[PDB]
Amino acid sequence: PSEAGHRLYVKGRHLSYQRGRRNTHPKTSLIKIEGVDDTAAANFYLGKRVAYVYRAQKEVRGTKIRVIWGKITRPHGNSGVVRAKFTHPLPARSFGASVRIMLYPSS
Amino acid sequence: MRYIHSEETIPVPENLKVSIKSRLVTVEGPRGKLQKDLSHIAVNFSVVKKGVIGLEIHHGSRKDVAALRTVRTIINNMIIGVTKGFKYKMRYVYAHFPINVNVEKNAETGCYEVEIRNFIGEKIVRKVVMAPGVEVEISKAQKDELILSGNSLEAVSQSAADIQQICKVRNKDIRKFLDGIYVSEKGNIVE
Amino acid sequence: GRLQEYQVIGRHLPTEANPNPALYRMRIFAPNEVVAKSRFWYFLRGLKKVKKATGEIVSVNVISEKHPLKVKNFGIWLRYDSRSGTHNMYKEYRETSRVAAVEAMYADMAARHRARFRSIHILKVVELEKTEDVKRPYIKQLVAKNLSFPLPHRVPKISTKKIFSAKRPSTFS
Amino acid sequence: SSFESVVVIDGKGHLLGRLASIVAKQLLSGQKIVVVRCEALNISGEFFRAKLKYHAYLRKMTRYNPTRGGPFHFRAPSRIFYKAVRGMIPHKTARGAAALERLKVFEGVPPPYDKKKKMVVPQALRVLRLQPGRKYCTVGRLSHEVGWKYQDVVARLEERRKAKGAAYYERKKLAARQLSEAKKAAAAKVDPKVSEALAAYGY
Amino acid sequence: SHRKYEAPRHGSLAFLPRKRAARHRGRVKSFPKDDPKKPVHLTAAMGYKAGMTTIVRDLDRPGAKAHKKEVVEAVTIIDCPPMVVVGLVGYIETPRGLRSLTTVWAEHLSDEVKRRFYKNWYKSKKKAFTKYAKKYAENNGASITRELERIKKYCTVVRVLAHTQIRKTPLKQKKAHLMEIQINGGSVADKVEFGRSLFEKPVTIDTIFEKDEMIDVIAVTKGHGFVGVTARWGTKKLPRKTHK
Amino acid sequence: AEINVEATSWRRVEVGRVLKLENGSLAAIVEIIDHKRVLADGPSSDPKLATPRGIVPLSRALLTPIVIPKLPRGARTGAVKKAWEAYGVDAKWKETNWAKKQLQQERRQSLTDFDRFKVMRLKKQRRFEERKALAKIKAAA
RNA sequence: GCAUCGGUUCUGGCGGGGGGAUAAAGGCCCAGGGAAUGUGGCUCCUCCGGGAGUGUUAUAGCCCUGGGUGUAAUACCCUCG
RNA sequence: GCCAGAACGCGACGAUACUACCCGCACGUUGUAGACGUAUAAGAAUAGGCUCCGGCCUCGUAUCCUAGCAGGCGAUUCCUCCGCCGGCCUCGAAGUGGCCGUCGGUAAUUCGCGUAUUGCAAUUUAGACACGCGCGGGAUCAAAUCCUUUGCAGACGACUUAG
Ligand SMILES: [K+]
Ligand SMILES: [K+]
Ligand SMILES: [K+]
Ligand SMILES: [K+]
Ligand SMILES: [K+]
Ligand SMILES: [K+]
Ligand SMILES: [Mg+2]
Ligand SMILES: [Mg+2]
Ligand SMILES: [Mg+2]
Ligand SMILES: [Mg+2]
Ligand SMILES: [Mg+2]
Ligand SMILES: [Mg+2]
Ligand SMILES: [Mg+2]
Repeated sequence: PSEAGHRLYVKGRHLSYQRGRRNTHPKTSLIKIEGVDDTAAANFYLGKRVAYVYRAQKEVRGTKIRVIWGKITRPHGNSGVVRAKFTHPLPARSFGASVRIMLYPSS
Repeated sequence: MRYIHSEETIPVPENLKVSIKSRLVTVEGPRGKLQKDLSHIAVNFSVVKKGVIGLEIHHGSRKDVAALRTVRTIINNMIIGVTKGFKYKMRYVYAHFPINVNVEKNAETGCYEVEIRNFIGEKIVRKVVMAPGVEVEISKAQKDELILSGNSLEAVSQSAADIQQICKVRNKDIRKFLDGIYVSEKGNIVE
Repeated sequence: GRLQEYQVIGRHLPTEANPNPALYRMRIFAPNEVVAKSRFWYFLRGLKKVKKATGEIVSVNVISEKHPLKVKNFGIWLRYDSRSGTHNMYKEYRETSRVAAVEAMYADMAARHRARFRSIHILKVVELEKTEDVKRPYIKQLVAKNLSFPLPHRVPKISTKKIFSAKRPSTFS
Repeated sequence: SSFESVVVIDGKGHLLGRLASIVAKQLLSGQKIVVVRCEALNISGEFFRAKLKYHAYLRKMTRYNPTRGGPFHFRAPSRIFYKAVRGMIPHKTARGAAALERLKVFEGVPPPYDKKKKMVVPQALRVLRLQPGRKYCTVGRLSHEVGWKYQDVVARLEERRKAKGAAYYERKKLAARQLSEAKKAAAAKVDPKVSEALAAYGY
Repeated sequence: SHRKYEAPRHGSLAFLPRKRAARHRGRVKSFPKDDPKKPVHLTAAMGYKAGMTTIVRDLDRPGAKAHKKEVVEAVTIIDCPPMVVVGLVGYIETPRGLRSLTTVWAEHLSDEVKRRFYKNWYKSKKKAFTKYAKKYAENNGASITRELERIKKYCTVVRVLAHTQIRKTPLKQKKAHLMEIQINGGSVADKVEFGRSLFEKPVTIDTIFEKDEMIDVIAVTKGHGFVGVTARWGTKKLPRKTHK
Repeated sequence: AEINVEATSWRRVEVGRVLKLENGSLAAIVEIIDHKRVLADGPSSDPKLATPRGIVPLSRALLTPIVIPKLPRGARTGAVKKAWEAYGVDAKWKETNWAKKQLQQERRQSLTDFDRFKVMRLKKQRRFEERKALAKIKAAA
């Protein structure tokens, strides 16, 4: 019975902040989206919502899981990387962790 | 300056067969089998006619093209040796001390061995091992003569050079002391 | 699309002792018309006693290739400067337009003789009408009869973003 | 691009430096890598040039005490490759240390990683990068000549595992031959119109 | 500037860490390389040092000055009661070196060996191999023969375990010494057959070595304490009027 | 004399060879410029297979197994068009495996969400018959 | 969170107008002139695939010079939405 | 060959009291550089290869799997696919796979009942390893240090010995 999964988002990875060679700006992050490899493909995802979910120690209001919400703003480079802004900047220990790219604001 | 097309040809007698596979050449004839590996050269083989082999190099540099004639001669010698064979001769040269040579055929390895004694009156004894497939023999037509024969020109020539290079005079004027064993004639077993 | 051939006509300013001065015409290869005019005064300064402050430009026109679909052989005469002394050369090219021939020449001189754009004078560009007028052996092999050749060891084109192939690529395309 | 749980790379025929830079970037992104057959890697240029390079490396050592601080010269083929990767990573940071924890390197193919799929990095393959006529060497030969002791042990073990693979390949060929026969017999059995609908869809 | 006159350095850097040895018993770091065409045999033994004495013999060395004349030479005496074989070990080749995968013992062990596994033997319960011995009486010792078959199939180096009978010497010590001795010989099956047939049997030194043979001796040297540079390395003494 | 040679056999660039370009178009070679460039044109009636007259770099082309016989060197567009249609280049190109692969790829990319559901269900019905047949032959060994 | 707006900015697509040799080419048609990396024929050498002569459209075609369709199309530069 | 032996490198073996050990079940008072279909084993050449021997190769742009209350309860219908156990073989590079049997589940076809109200979005609290706790069953009855002693050892610790 129903040997299928339940996935409605696209996978992504947190790479780093916006930076120069020796200066870094945490207010913006760079995200790699799986499967997109050029600027034209990345134009589809402008404006979507991004979620970063993780675990904590204690329960607050019925759970031990927390979220930080954000959105995609503009492309980056020539190879499909994009920029994003979150409500709070990401913790920077998560360089290499995974995020969820929604489809909420559609067409 | 690259050359678009360079080509050479090789005729083949009706008494033998040739096989090429992944640039590995096998020549089969009335006197034995020979093999050669040419996987370090970018060349194209083909069958031009009923009994002619073709060699091609496309878009080659001046340095690259120089190796086309080299490959042709090597394979051609392989055909000649398998159908006629090679034969080198050496001669003893001495002034005062005679040179004594003894030749024995080893049993475990099937090779030939050559021993040299009394070179400029030295007490040490010199020993050289011939390459497999090369046969040595003391001459009976004339004195102080060695005869080396075989199918591979590379094998016969390198073995003959081993004998010549082992006998040297040290700390003397070699324009005056001319003793040694030297190659004097190169030819074929047949004809 | 880097160069075009222009026609430039110039003149000395008319004076009372010489109304109606003579007119001079040159053919200039340049990326645009602003540097076409600057190149004109450079060459004329070396031949006649005229300057830009004592002359004026009469006309500028673009010369287009008459048959940019026919394969041609070209010959070029030039003069250039090395690190010590100046020399004359003659080279040959095979393409479909005069503009294409000059662009190939500029790349060729930079590669083989380290000559910059600022140290080359073009003397003459001529289309060779007869197949007997070909002199250089690297052109002669291209005008041979019944030409044909294969292409061995061709690397297939693979997207950069696709790392981690699951099979060994071939080179027999 | 694709996210995997682990990627296993067959090291035969890859150029040492180019494979090293690609592997380093994957680790910093958050991908786990395993490299096998490190003895079959390649280096461009003649062998004699590679030997002179290592000898210059060997001459460097701490003067006042050779047991501390000094460059420690590892000899195994997998440790030569590991050194090249570590130079392209900020290994003195906590982030850099975590990245190196996602990599494994081996000589030969140890039992965990046979019976598994091995990929290839075409941006670093020798037959696709090097101009024909140039010269190259193998890391396995360089290691043998600077003091690596287990070249023949690995050579004998590799022969055994290839002999087992020949038996496995024989079974795999039989299965394909039967599956093709089953599809032929079942095709003309039943499907009256499913065949044409699938063909129109491209399947 | 350069040193005024030349002189070699004092001492050798090959024996460099001048520290106390890790173990009291000597350690065999290599064995003679194996030849499968020779009969199976042992390659080492152990004994105790008694002292030195003097002998007289006539030399045989053509061309020498003392040819066919008597000479005086010093010798050393080693006390060697027989050894008892207790078990064997197997080894395999890996890309990381040799490692041992099995070892199988004998059914009965003497109190000499069992003292080696203890540091307070006088107040222990002495249960060292009590449960292992029962493996010989279960299923006709199928577990014992299973391990022997494993060595025949995978291993390529076989060694034996042997200990001294220290009660036959005038020493006050009661705890024996134990070591591994490699077997060089025909085949791996032959090595196991030979090694197991020697279980809890004495082996005499005359079956291992013979007369007019060159051998090597491994041991730990005599100990001095904290020593200064003059005696430890052999440096020149400084003048008589040197302060400090 | 016995000679057994096993080596490569490439397709040659020549006057009359038909090339395939990046965007599925076709062209015929009329003149060779260098070892890297060629003058070509394709006068095809099908708007998806036609290309203008011009120079093509050989690095962006593939050699098809089709060669127009006796195409004069340097022939103009009118002469090429006549020989193109007389030989039947369009019909020959449709029978190659390269064309069929392209057609299959186009069909799969044009599937909607409802089509994807139906192709899953249709494959299962064919798969059911496959497993029954495979079990029968394998059981009989 | 969504909808309708204001300020700034990044990025896609579509419809027109003007210029130059009133683009240059090019397809089709008319008239004249040439040759060769010489098509078909004719001759000789090999049947062993072919090669060598001869000469100007034939059973292929190519290059120059004028004219018509034609205020043709398209590229490039500028410009109104 | 010869010296040292990583005090955060590894292997084999002996005996293991204190519920320290083994098995089964059920929980979370917990941790993890970061599950969400975490699905894919030939070797070799690249100026050559694969094969069912008919043929095939730019291209993983592939193949497998994929529907039902986060996936219910019945029927029609089918003999496919999946899993826990048990028995035989097999596996040594850092030990794995295959065959068989019982049992449990199961849209390839076609239907009948149920779904609402989480109120127009808010992580889809779902995996795998470790660790802790509580039961119910089995198995087991050990050593080390101080202390006295030795001198093959020694500044003191440490070391070779005996009780
Ligand atoms: K001094
Ligand atoms: K806009
Ligand atoms: K116009
Ligand atoms: K016209
Ligand atoms: K003719
Ligand atoms: K239902
Ligand atoms: Mg002298
Ligand atoms: Mg000095
Ligand atoms: Mg004093
Ligand atoms: Mg706005
Ligand atoms: Mg007009
Ligand atoms: Mg117009
Ligand atoms: Mg240690």
